[PDB]
Amino acid sequence: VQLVQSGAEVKKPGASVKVSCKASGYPFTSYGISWVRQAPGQGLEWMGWISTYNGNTNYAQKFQGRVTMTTDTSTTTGYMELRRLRSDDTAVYYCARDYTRGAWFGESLIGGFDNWGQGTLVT
Amino acid sequence: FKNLREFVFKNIDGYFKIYSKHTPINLVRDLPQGFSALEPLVD
Amino acid sequence: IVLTQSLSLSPGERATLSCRASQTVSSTSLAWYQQKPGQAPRLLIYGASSRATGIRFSGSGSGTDFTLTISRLEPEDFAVYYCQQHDTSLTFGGGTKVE
Amino acid sequence: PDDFTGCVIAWNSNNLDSKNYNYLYRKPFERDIST
Ligand SMILES: *[C@@H]1O[C@H](CO[C@@H]2O[C@@H](C)[C@@H](O)[C@@H](O)[C@@H]2O)[C@@H](O[C@@H]2O[C@H](CO)[C@@H](O[C@@H]3O[C@H](CO[C@H]4O[C@H](CO)[C@@H](O)[C@H](O)[C@@H]4O)[C@@H](O)[C@H](O[C@H]4O[C@H](CO)[C@@H](O)[C@H](O)[C@@H]4O)[C@@H]3O)[C@H](O)[C@H]2NC(C)=O)[C@H](O)[C@H]1NC(C)=O
Ligand SMILES: *[C@@H]1O[C@H](CO)[C@@H](O)[C@H](O)[C@H]1NC(C)=O
Repeated sequence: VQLVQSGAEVKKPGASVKVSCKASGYPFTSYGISWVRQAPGQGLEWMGWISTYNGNTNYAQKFQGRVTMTTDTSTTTGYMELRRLRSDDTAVYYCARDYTRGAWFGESLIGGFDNWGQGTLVT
Repeated sequence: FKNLREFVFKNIDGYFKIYSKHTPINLVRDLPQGFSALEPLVD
Repeated sequence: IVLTQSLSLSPGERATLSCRASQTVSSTSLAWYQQKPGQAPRLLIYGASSRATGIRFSGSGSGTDFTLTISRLEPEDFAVYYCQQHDTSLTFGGGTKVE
Repeated sequence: PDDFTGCVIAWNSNNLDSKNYNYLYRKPFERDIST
């Protein structure tokens, strides 16, 4: 199993960025995609979780109304669109396979984020 | 009446089984005399 | 819920890392991560104490007080460890650096 | 059911659920939750 993301980008405040993630080595439908942010010098922040099966998405309050997550099962990918970027959003955005929540039922699971991508840096 | 709709509702071992049939009619009294069988749609 | 984490030890020494929660946790929704400099975090412990596949590492705890221990530190353990709680939404602590 | 078809799988959860008094108890597959 391996997750791979897009390269770094630089944006001015008010701009939007689309951060892509692709994955392989497992059936896509059964695992969700977790987005985790890490600003330089900071710890990890959960942004949201999207079901690759039904499109249901949960978001951390800090990003509600700002981030839209989507999936495409035909290419084994997911995307995170961040609207109205601020200088406060300079961070590495990580894509991780997520087994802490059920892809089909939306319920909490006993697990964690096992396979992570390299992290996409957005300025 | 112009349309007849028939249903079967049974509750067995926790399952609610629904059968039905749709057919046009031309009768303003009651159910027309005739024969047809209903088919399962929802369980 | 908010997590607070709380290391200078030589290779070969036993390490104890800990995190406290502002509210109790289901325990089974506790996970620990290890992030090496320049790399993404990886899962070490899930279910409070269960070891993730491919992982001296052990977790334990209850209520609002949980730990992660390493029986003997290796040069490759000098990473930042994170405490994750995911029973009611998702949160991480600041992270603890081990040298 | 007496003519049940399926598989029953179970495991000990003493290190998962126990602390815990939040588990309550009193036709086939009838789920009566009236209190
Ligand atoms: C409930 O979750 C359990 C944990 O799930 C894992 O951890 C979570 C947090 C996520 O990261 C999740 O994605 C992980 O899978 C889950 O237990 C796991 O079950 C799988 C089987 O589906 C196990 O994979 C097999 O592992 C063995 C090797 O095991 C030994 O080494 C490991 C080293 O870490 C030790 O921990 C073990 O105790 C053993 O000593 C492999 O040999 C095996 O490969 C062979 O079989 C596969 C088919 O299954 C073939 O394709 C291969 O070619 C080989 O023939 C697998 O790789 C996994 O180790 C196990 N993990 C743990 C921690 O127990 C459990 O199954 C889930 N329950 C349900 C119902 O899904
Ligand atoms: C359904 O309710 C009736 C009372 O109206 C009761 O006599 C019957 O035993 C109940 N059936 C089941 C399966 O609980």
